[PDB]
Amino acid sequence: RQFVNEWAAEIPGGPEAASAIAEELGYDLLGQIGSLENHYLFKHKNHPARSAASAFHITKRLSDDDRVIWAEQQYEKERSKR
Amino acid sequence: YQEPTDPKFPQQWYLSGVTQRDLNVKAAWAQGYTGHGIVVSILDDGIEKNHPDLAGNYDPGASFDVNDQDPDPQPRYTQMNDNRHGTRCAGEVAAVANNGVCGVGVAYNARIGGVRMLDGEVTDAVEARSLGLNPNHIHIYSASWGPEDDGKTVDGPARLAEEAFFRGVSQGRGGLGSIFVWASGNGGREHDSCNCDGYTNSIYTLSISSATQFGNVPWYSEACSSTLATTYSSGNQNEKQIVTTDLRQKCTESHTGTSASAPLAAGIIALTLEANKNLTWRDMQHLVVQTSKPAHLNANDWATNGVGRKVSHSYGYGLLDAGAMVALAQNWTTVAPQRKCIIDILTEPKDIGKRLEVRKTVTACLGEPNHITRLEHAQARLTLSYNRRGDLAIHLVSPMGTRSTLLAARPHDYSADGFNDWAFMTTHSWDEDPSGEWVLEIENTSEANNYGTLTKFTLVLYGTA
Ligand SMILES: [Ca+2]
Ligand SMILES: [Ca+2]
Ligand SMILES: [Ca+2]
Ligand code: NA
Ligand code: NA
Repeated sequence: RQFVNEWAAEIPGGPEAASAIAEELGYDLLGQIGSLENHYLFKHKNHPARSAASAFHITKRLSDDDRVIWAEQQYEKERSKR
Repeated sequence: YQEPTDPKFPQQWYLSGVTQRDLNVKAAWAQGYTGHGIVVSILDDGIEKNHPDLAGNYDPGASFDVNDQDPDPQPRYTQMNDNRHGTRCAGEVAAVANNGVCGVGVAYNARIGGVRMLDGEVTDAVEARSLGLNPNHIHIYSASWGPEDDGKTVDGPARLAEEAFFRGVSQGRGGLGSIFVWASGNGGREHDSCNCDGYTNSIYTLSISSATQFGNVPWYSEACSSTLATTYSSGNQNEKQIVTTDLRQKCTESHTGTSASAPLAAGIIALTLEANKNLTWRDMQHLVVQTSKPAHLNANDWATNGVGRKVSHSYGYGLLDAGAMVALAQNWTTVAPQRKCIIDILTEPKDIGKRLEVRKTVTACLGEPNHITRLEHAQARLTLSYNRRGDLAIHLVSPMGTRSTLLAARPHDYSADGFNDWAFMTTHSWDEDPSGEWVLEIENTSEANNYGTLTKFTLVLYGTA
């Protein structure tokens, strides 16, 4: 399993909060995730793009933030055509 | 009205046949429904938008490239034509009619788009962005893909995808709900069970299985209780296959698998939406249940449920019937708002051993706002430990006696991970009365000495009052 340096998070404060979170925690804000309002995708500025290891302490900092309902590190899923 | 003149239309046996072994689509066209005003999008490896049989119906408002982050879902051309799949699916839905090219789509006057999202790294975010694209413009999303069909895998939508599904059905289409059409899987050779696939197993997706031309269960077919209905696809080498648009502006007569069945269903559903544009996402599933035809499908497990409908784990409620779908839709009364009754069955963990039976009488949330007297979907959310998962078979019996196989033996699944609040879904008790005794059966189908414990059994009932 390959984890990627992308994190998703639900942020009720909206895009201004998402922007603050990105600069304070060391992310580039990529934007809202599709039509899910208050869900945003981030890319960490220093963490490697692909790794077999999860980045547990990065995730904890993001989800522990009082502006974040939840967060998860993205990873590459095995999906097949049928 | 004149039936299509396209050169390969006669070879589309599943659309028009002399022998009554078809999807009764002609009768829908003759009633005047061709998909006009309906927008469908194929979530796959891209769509050849300039294909001669797609260009006239192509809709950039229903398309996007999630893999490369651009608006153009054009497939990536390779020597081996790896990215032909979404173009083949798009043609089944909305290939242009009466233009001298290849054949026709089921909804040949619909607008068709593509989300390029499989030709790259697929993450939870990728899936959610695809499932939630332009949900007030796209009406129907067709997806053939899912977790590996190896017979070992248990996987479903993660949190973002799960949220996109729910926001889709609750807020999409101006509140009537996005219609997600899904293929049930190709793991038949591995004895895979499509209830172990959380995309097909979801209540938010209209899950479609396949039948061969001669009316049999294809080799690649997966059985499970979450499948809703069936459309034709490939089989043995004497049976014909699906005729559609192919990459590099070509025409194929060899599109196969359940990926060919789901787009045909999305087309039929597009015709049905044209017949009644106010149908909700649950309205559409009700229509499929009532109008699907078991008659021409051969199965070893046809069973009559509590409201008198035949249901199979290979076929759901049988073959889609487009003419009956559009006919029933026109004066259909929108169903009551969805209710959800959550019932905790266990007071303590139960040893499984060789066999476990859990019986429980329920009131289906009597005296509460989510009281249900007419069932739609039903789930058994199970949490259990076990040393050898694939040796388990799990059944759920409703008060009216309908036996749903939630999980069949999977000879290749040697996992010791058990199930972690995994929601096994059945459609087989649709419209039944939910109150009374439900029975859960868990058995070790093997002679080997296996062991485990069921720690949690949440019965979740969806429906109306
Ligand atoms: Ca592109
Ligand atoms: Ca054509
Ligand atoms: Ca499967
Ligand atoms: Na927090
Ligand atoms: Na489903």
